[PDB]
Amino acid sequence: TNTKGKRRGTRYMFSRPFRKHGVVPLATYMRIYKKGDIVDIKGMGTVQKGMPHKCYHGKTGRVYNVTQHAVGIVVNKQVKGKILAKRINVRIEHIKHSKSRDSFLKRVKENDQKKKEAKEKGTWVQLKRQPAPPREAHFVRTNGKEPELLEPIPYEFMA
Amino acid sequence: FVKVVKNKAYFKRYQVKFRRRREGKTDYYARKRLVIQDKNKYNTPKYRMIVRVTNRDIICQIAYARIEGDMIVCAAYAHELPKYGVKVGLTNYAAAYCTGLLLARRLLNRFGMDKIYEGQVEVTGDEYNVESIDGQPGAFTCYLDAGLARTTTGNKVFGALKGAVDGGLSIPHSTKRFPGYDSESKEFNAEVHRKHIMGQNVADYMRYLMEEDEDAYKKQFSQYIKNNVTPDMMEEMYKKAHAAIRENPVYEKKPKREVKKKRWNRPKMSLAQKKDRVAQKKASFLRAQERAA
RNA sequence: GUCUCCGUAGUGUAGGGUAUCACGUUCGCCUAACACGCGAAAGGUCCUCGGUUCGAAACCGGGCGGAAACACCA
RNA sequence: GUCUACGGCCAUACCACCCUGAACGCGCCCGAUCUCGUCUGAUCUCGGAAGCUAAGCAGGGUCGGGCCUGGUUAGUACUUGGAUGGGAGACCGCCUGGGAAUACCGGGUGCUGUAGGCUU
RNA sequence: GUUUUAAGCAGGAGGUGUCAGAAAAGUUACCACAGGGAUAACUGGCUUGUGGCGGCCAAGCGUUCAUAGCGACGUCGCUUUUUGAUCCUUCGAUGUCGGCUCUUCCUAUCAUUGUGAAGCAGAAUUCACCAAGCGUUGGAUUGUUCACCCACUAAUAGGGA
RNA sequence: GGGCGGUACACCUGUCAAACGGUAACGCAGGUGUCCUAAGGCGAGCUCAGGGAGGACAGAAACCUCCCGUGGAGCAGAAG
RNA sequence: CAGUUUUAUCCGGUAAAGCGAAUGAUUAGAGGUCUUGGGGCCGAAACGAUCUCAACCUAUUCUCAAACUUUAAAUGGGUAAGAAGCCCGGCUCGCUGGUGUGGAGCCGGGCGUGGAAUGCGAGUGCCUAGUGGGCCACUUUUGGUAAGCAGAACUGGCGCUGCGGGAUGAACCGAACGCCGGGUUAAGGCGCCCGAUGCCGACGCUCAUCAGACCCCAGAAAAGGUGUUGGUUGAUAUAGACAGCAGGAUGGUGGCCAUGGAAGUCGGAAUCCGCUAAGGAGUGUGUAACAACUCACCUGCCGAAUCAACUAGCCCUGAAAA
RNA sequence: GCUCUCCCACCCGGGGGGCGGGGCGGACUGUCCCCAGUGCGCCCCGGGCGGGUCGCGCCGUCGGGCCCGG
Ligand SMILES: CN(CC[C@H](N)CC(=O)N[C@H]1C=C[C@H](n2ccc(N)nc2=O)O[C@@H]1C(=O)O)C(=N)N
Ligand SMILES: [Mg+2]
Ligand SMILES: [Mg+2]
Ligand SMILES: [Mg+2]
Ligand SMILES: [Mg+2]
Ligand SMILES: [Mg+2]
Ligand SMILES: [Mg+2]
Ligand SMILES: [Mg+2]
Ligand SMILES: [Mg+2]
Ligand SMILES: [Mg+2]
Ligand SMILES: [Mg+2]
Ligand SMILES: [Mg+2]
Ligand SMILES: [Mg+2]
Ligand SMILES: [Mg+2]
Ligand SMILES: [Mg+2]
Ligand SMILES: [Mg+2]
Ligand SMILES: [Mg+2]
Ligand SMILES: [Mg+2]
Ligand SMILES: [Mg+2]
Ligand SMILES: [Mg+2]
Ligand SMILES: [Mg+2]
Ligand SMILES: [Mg+2]
Ligand SMILES: [Mg+2]
Repeated sequence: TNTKGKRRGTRYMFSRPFRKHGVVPLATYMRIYKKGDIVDIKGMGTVQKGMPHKCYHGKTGRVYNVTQHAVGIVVNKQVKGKILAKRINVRIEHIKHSKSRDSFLKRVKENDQKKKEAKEKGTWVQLKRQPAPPREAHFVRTNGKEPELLEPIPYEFMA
Repeated sequence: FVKVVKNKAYFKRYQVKFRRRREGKTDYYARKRLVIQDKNKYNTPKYRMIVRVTNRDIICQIAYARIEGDMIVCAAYAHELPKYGVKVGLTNYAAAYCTGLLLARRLLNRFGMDKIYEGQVEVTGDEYNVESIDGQPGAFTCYLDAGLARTTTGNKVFGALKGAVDGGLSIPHSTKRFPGYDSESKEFNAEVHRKHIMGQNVADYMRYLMEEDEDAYKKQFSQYIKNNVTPDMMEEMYKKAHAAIRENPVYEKKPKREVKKKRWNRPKMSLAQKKDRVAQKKASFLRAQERAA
């Protein structure tokens, strides 16, 4: 019968990385966070005010609220079978952006660039991502010499 | 015979501090309060007002902050005074108030709020917290950022404060550390401050140094007397700072004659020369070794 | 069945900066000699090794020895 | 090339010993009437400017430590799945696919996304 | 209808430690009912630390000489005649300690039969092999299994069902 | 098995936990039923343990002074 | 929409590893000045000199870690994969503001190649029975000497369920059921019981006075063997070698000092080279001693071997019940 | 485009070297330097490597174009 504390089993988790102790650098704060952006959550042991509970360290959600020093956020969780949609209020230190949406926002623009162009040309340019196909037949030139014969080594006791 | 404490196992477990703290010019615990904007403001910048004291110079700059390093809008040096006619005692309290005025109406002459929002023309010494004007574009504010100078009671920084305020900037302050504050009964005079502004405490040396002795009047007044400045010329300039020479606030940065682009710093000794030095030293040590003995 | 003390001159035995009594026993003191009584001897791995210590036998265990204990309810 | 305020994890930027430093600059330096403070005008605060290159300064140096990246160690150690595969058991081989880390040997030693004054 | 009191609504406090919160000391060998093999006391099962038995290695003892007989510090196994551990089956009942009487069985052999080695001259004695057909007693004290002692003898070996 | 003996009967800290989270036994090593007008709330100013070299009585260890000094000290209690 | 995969992205401190890196544990030497002592030691003193044992500093070395860590895998955990998006005008605001700044909310218009792979009809809303005594295996794992013992995590089964195989069997291996004809297979098996080799089956090891014979499984070892079959490393091969029907071993001396008597036949530092195919002051018998003998090492006659070591495979001893 | 080795020369065919050789500026360190080693900038020449692309002719298909076309 283990305990039900706030910070059970977080010896290594809220700890600072090696040789990165000390002062929180000042480009963590003055970044801007709108509503609708997608955010991952990483804990931190310096500023004890406004920590998340230990079961959110790694999850990723979106914003619904902005406060004076915090943003509200909507995440998902799995409790004994079902999935709950719960919302918290997290200070800024414990929070980063997620770059997962960005290669999509670079491919919406690239596709609409590849569509506005060459539609008036009557061209049919491929739009779907297609998985890595099986590779093509190709020649191999051995100019001159022969392949190098291998030999399995005879055993000797190394130790 | 004691243990060397700067071992390999001292340099492995040694996280360095920040560069501006190693070069000790700054404070990050005093910045973090001053510089951040509240997140419900959404890219509304937070103006701060830098004041720097150097042993021969005064600097007064204005800057907000970004992620690319905090960015200047309007600078005001204290050696652009001898344009106007103050050549000596370049760093006293008087030029600390004259620079903050040159900054103030420089910025108002870069935004277009000159005739509106004058500020104080006379020099009195009392509180002139400038209130905003209805209908017109609102006032301008900027918070102070002194830094590493103990703001006790009587600092030259506050003279630049009173100058930019009376120029028209709206800076929050309270008259508790100004020259003229009674630390036993808590009242405040104006004329003691105006006796400290125009240069009368600087002047009184035209007695305590002009009578009691005459040898030290030339040991430490050797540039007033060279520029022919008497101790009664403590005089107004501010109509010259006011009128029209902020149409060159920047002095019109001067053009640049083409430089020869010559170098004054010996370049880095390369690899294929550091691999060659120790072959010289090993052959010289063996030809000065086997010959001798 | 195994847990609780404690081991120290020859005898037995008092107690973080020295190894102490009482008796055992050699020489010397009063006396008329005698007894009683008195004063100076020898005597020490304070159980055998390692650490705390500036200095530990008295602090710490691991260990070997002895004695005094305990095992209940078909 | 320098001064002011910075950015990024803040070391490619640190530490130790050497050396050259033009002009503008930064600084040690000259001092104690001015309600700035101390047991102490050294530190802090102010008023200054005769005089000069040690300075967290600036730049280069060390068959340097340190750090930052690359090979070796190694398809080794480990490992998701499977077998009426061995073996008395301990544990080890195979198919299937994933796959590290030191020692050791090499190269690098501040970019400045930065705004204002400035080797100009 | 008026004044006293009480009842009202809101916020703190007066505590329940078996801590989501009853107000509570014993025994029955005179004993009774409802049930349980979910849960003990016997046997039997799987296990073998403890008990019992047997190996390897070879520093020494053995007047001398490692191994005729013995074996230190170390190490590999079997046996269920000791005690423990566990709780699978039976509590709408499997009659629970010893002894008397009575058949059979195993061998890890005390004696007898046939044979080897000795620090075996003979006489005595210790050591091992094939081997369980045949034997292994009479008595005092104790409820005794166990013990202890007096005699005889070829020998007074050890156990299970 | 019951009993005598204990609290795993409400809480927290490391471990078992098999690299998110969750997770048992009479499994381990440990603690609590409090304390404080400051040991709470702001601001200025300083930097610790240990170590060296010295200095009258001063010794292993009193105080002073200089240098090195990434936490080796401290933060009321258990441990991170 | 998914108990799944790909392409982008962040998260984690386990197995491994590492002390020449911190926190703790630990072995042995090497250079130094003493950094200090207990004793030698010369000393009226010393870090003078000291043997040092010893701790002290520096470079090195042997092993370790659930409540220690620089690094750091495998599986694994969330998000995103376009119309609920993009892009253009404009409006309101009493919050925010130097500047219609900064945001948010609103009226409008324009843009579909449906923007990874594979498979499938989905969505919500009521009332409610039975149950809350659980068990086994593969791996992973804590206490315990161990248990067909006790206690947890991932998936799967018996319970709820039969069928062919394992002689027999609640869980193992195949496989999941309407009543029936024909065919073929799975795990398994084919001398007879008992359906199937009544093959001209193929290549080899093995003899037991206790042979031996198929997952869970009903039993057994360390050590041994000139029993045999393979193998491995160097040292003797037409270098008559590797066994023996074989021709013989001491004129100095009869060693030195030696035993009473010993010449090798007894004791001792020793142990040689001198016609020497041959030294040994004898491997040895003998004799009171020698005398007389043979031999270590060497000299004659014929047509292919030795020393250890893997227990390397099977076989045996090791190996005692009612 | 970058520039290692067959080999090239200083030196004893090889190591060392290689991208070499020529002219000019400035910098460089141990040695007395000569040295030679390097080395940046500027210019010229030689040398092979490496494919892209533009192109060529020739060989190579019981080839391809309703099995081109007369
Ligand atoms: C209590 N008694 C004993 C008689 C009882 N009525 C019946 C009886 O036999 N009781 C006893 C039987 C079993 C019980 N017992 C004993 C040992 C044990 N390990 N577990 C038990 O439960 O102990 C009881 C005990 O005597 O006290 C008397 N008044 N004498
Ligand atoms: Mg620069
Ligand atoms: Mg010039
Ligand atoms: Mg280095
Ligand atoms: Mg009675
Ligand atoms: Mg009775
Ligand atoms: Mg039972
Ligand atoms: Mg039994
Ligand atoms: Mg035993
Ligand atoms: Mg003997
Ligand atoms: Mg019955
Ligand atoms: Mg009956
Ligand atoms: Mg027998
Ligand atoms: Mg997990
Ligand atoms: Mg406190
Ligand atoms: Mg470990
Ligand atoms: Mg059970
Ligand atoms: Mg179980
Ligand atoms: Mg089934
Ligand atoms: Mg079912
Ligand atoms: Mg069977
Ligand atoms: Mg299977
Ligand atoms: Mg059959």
